[PDB]
Amino acid sequence: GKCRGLRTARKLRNHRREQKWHDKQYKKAHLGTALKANPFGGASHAKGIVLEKVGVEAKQPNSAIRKCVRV
Amino acid sequence: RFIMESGAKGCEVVVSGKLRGQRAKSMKFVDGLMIHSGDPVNYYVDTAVRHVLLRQGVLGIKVKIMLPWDPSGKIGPKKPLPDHVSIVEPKEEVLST
Amino acid sequence: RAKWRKKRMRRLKRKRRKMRQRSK
Amino acid sequence: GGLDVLQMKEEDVLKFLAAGTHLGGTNLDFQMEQYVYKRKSDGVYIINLKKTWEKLLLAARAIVAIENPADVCVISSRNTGQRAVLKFASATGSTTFAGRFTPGTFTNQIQAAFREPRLLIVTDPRADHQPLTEASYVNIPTIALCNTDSPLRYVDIAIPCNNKGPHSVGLMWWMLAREVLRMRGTISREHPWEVMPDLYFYRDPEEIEK
Amino acid sequence: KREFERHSGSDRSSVRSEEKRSGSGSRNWGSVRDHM
Amino acid sequence: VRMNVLADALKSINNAEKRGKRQVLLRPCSKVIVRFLTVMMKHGYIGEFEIIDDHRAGKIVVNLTGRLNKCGVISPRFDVQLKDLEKWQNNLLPSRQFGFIVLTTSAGIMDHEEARRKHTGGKILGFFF
Amino acid sequence: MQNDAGEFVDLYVPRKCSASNRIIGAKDHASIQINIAEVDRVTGRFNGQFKTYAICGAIRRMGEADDSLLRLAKTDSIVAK
Amino acid sequence: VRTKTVKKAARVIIEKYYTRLGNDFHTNKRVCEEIAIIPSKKLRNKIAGYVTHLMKRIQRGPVRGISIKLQEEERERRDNYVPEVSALDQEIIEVDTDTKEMLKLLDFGSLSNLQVTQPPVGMNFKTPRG
Amino acid sequence: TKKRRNNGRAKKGRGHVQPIRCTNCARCVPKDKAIKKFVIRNIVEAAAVRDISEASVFDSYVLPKLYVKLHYCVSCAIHSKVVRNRSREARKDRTPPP
Amino acid sequence: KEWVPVTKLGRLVKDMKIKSLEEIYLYSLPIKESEIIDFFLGSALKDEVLKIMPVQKQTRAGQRTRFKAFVAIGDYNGHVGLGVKCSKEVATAIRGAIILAKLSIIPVRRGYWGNKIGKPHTVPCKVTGRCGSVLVRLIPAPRGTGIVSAPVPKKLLMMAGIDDCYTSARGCTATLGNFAKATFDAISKTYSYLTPDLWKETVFTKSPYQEFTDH
RNA sequence: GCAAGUCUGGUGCCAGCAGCCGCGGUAAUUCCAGCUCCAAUAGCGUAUGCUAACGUUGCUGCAGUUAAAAAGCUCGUAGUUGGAUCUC
RNA sequence: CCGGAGCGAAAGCGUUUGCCAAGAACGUUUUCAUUAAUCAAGAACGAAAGUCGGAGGUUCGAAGACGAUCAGAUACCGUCGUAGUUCCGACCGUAAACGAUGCCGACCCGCGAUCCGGCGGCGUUUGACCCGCCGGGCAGCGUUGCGGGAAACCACGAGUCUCUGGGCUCCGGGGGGAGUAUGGUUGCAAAGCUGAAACUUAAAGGAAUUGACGGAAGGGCACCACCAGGAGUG
Ligand SMILES: [Zn+2]
Repeated sequence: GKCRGLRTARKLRNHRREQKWHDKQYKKAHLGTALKANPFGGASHAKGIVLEKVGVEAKQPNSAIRKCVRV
Repeated sequence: RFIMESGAKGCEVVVSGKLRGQRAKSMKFVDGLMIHSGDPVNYYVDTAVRHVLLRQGVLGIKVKIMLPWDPSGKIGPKKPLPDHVSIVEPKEEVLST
Repeated sequence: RAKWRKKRMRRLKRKRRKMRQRSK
Repeated sequence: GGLDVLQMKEEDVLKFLAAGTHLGGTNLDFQMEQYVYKRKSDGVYIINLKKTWEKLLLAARAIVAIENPADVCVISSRNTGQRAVLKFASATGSTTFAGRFTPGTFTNQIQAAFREPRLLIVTDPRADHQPLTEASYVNIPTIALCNTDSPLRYVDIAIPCNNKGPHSVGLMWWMLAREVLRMRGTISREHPWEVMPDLYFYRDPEEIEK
Repeated sequence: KREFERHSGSDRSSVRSEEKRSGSGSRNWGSVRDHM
Repeated sequence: VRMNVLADALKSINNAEKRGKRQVLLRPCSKVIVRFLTVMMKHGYIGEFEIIDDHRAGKIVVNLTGRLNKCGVISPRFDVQLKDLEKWQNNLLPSRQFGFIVLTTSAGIMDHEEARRKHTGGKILGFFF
Repeated sequence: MQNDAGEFVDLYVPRKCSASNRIIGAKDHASIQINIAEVDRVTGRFNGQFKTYAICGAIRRMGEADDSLLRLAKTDSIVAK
Repeated sequence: VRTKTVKKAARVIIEKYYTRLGNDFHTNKRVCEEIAIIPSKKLRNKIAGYVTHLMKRIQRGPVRGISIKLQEEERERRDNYVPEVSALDQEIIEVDTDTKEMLKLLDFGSLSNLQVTQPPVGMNFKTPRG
Repeated sequence: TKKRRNNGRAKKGRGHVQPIRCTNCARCVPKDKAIKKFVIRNIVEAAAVRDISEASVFDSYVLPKLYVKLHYCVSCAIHSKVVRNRSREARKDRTPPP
Repeated sequence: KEWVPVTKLGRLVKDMKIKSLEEIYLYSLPIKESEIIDFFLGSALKDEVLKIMPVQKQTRAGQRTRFKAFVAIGDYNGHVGLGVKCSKEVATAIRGAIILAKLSIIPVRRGYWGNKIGKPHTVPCKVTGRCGSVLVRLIPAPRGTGIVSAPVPKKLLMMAGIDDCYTSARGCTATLGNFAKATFDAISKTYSYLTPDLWKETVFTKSPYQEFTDH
């Protein structure tokens, strides 16, 4: 269980800080990965140049052609 | 409710599509001593099958009303059900001696 | 089966060390 | 009853010894350990007859507190107390279920055999567990002739006695019927009751014809 | 004939009955009909 | 081992109360327990109690009046100032109308209302309501 | 409960158990309010006076309903010690 | 094997009419046709067939389904039976040594109708385990 | 979900028991989990006790018995109809069938 | 159309022998007839269907769809009831649940936050209900805060007469069947929590069964 | 979900809608439009961070039999936590 | 013999006898007087399999050979059989290593058995047995559990947590990728410990209910089934 000692503020502060890295939402925003791999690099929008016009098909059970662009 | 208010035995009103795959809604409303087999099914319950055509198709109306037991009356049959044996009360004979 | 998937990974990373130790 | 006139006399304790009201089997409930005097050498627990008399009058006080005698329900499921509770109901004026207690008699209001008394009296808490459990769903108190190995799950006035045994149970129903009538204006308490305790004794069909 | 008759069948058809809006629409009933 | 004997005292009282008992025996006796049971008794939560004095820690047998809902301790025994006392009342007490928080101040072991009148803070022992 | 001006605002004051001081709830169907009649000192007959005792369902289901009434009778001098 | 409709109607006949029915199928069929209005003729014979079968049981003893006033009066008479002497009114009562100590603690331990019975040595009141 | 409180065996306060082998399949089954069946039957079945009695050279000779200790695994005991499945509440009865 | 009581409790309330409904709650008498409920509270008693949850039973030929009806009824001061009825048709399920919701109408004790002025506006203490996995804690609140709670339990708290509350639910509150029953359970403990103002010795009175025994 | 059309025409698992569940398989309340209606309003939608939602980081305040989970077990220092008792 | 019995920290432990050291419980009006509880990085022990060096090698038996079976059968079955299986020394430190439930302490239901120590009681048998009590231990039933929980179920608590706090260690954060890559470290090796990310996904899963199904068990019923047969049909 938890240590309720009056001098356990160091043990609690160190335990909570370590267990926060097992959180998927926390480890994603406090590491080099998931930001270096992010093509936008942490921006809202981005400009680009259209390369091709590819159409990806929708997954099941849908059936359509999604009009996409290779930018 | 009209049959229950005017009458004694229950009835059954089935107004929907019976056999279908999209209209397959039975919507059966059965209550009140409904007989389905045997010979007395003739003179104790009368069935009425009518049709109502609408914009989306045609619907059927199956109504099975059961008549109460009325002796020598046009309200119901003058014969009892075979599954009924009514016994009269014993004679109160206090004059024993 | 889960015990055979573990057996394949053991035999998979065992040959990975072979092709990695031979390049040094 | 803590007075002087409410003390059992010599003729009462002689009937308890003759019937076997003090014999309480071999097992003991932890709720009945205050009513037992001492265990014998053959495992039989002796029930204190003085404490039985105090719980008997305490039971008779609750019965007289019921204004309408019909509001008292006397249930006995075993054959040993069938005719005992019938004579008890006639001597006092209460209701009775001498046969088999139909489940839902106290709870299912639309049922034909529906009866809501004000005070339930059962013979054996274990054998009559269904009337006791059903009476818990309503506010029906309980007076039970509890043996040593008898649970007090829903017992409000436990009468320590030998509930099993024809002469034993028949005497308890006769003792309670007399004390309830003595507390009313029916018995003078000086002349012994005309009803004999043998009227409440269950007889096997083999001994009736003889 | 067929060796396994209890099968799917067509692409837009199935062995069991299925609706396009699960009862709702203008040609079938089966939608929310609780408080009527 | 047996640490915080005040917790084992109030846990025994809280349990025996829910079981419907009339008397509860506390194995270890302490002046902190007696000062705690006196505050509970001055407000009409427990009756009288005999401090059984053997030549050891001692035992206590407390009478129960059926008026107590739950009595417990605060294990870390934090230091409560006169400003932070209001925060502890909202979390521990079930209502602003009853319930008390027994504190330990320089003026002695007392409840939270008396600490407000004497204008002094300290450490928190527990609560009862 | 009062309204700080002498106005009792509780719509009904429930019965507390005579054995454990527990509030007998409105839906505690196992609860029992048994009356025990008082007898006369000289003749021991029923006069019209009785004593009321309320036992909640928990105490009654637990099995301590007869012991509580026994102790309550000894307190009110109903049964001998 | 009869059904519930004939089983039920056959028992009510005996409960209401008992001084008229007999042990012969043809005689019971006549009285059943006279008082009871049965639609079918075959069903009427089925009721009279089971009514006569219950007569052999009633003449042999009581039954749990039918309660006639000729067998209830016998039960009401034997229930009110009172012997000449009480079974509890004995001249000699044998009690053990432990129960004698209980009466001694009471305010009446000296009674002439008491025989102190000495229990036998050894405590073998339990059943062998296994 | 846990099907049995005793885990289908009889081991309380121990870590390992000696595994025995079954009779009709020779499978290593623990000693406490095995379904034992002590069969005590005469060497001569009832269909031949009369013929042996007529051919006996003695006057009063009681025929011997054949004490066989059988250990069945759970797989073979159920297949041989030695034990069967029971209701969820009828599984708790440990008394052997009379 | 006329009410014919079947229990002795209904005969007393029909012959004007029992004055207030509190006498029924005072002696823990079971209310088995729904006509006794609207006899005292029938003037101002407003129900509301919380949710019609269709349940299905897999059979040999298909699914037998049945419809529940969680009906919350109350007089908006001191009385609230909750009833669940699962029938085949939605119309008969709603009518059946209103009958059960009336039979389950319980008293609601209300207290004060700090000072005591006027009438009780919130719960007297912190009561907590429990049903399945969702538990709801009813905490007292100041005079003009209103019911600070989810839309589902707010209907029960408004129909009970509670004006102010600070609720904090935990568990699968998406299950309305257990969320409503847990909120109704938290209100059941308002008149079962012993407080210092209820420490006076209980003075007993003749029960309606005893006061009108011969009648 | 979430206040607001079993409306009309067009398309026919196409084009498109959809945060999520889904919708479109020739009679679509979900697509493309007309009409109508709803919400906020000189504002409003979207994208990415951040906070409350989240008692899904739990000191207050979470969990670890079977859903993710107590080291195979024991010893052992730092660390944490430690019976009663002195003027009432 | 052998048990829902004992012992051990676990793993584990069953022929007789002897030797060596150790241990729990009980008994005590003996002694010390807080010396304690739980414990990072450390350390001992640690089934089976496996590795190294010797001894040994009866049975069994990975691999392998062969004979069947089958559409195929390198499987299930059968006949032979290597490493192993046993012992000694030294490594590996892994299991469904499980009560899938850490350790210490307090309060908390009842009943009957069981093992050990102690105490008391009435006889029987030459200590054994019978009836109670106390402490400790492996468990069980009734709890329809005063309570807990999503149930199943739990009184070796999984009870005394919204009425939330006795002390402390380890440890979980949707499912996959993945116990993978890389780095460190240990090992003769096999591998152990430590251990991600890109990317992918709207479910995965727990308990219970109803139905369907079973080459699961029990109990029953018809020539649209069969046995015994009559007519055939193909
Ligand atoms: Zn086998």
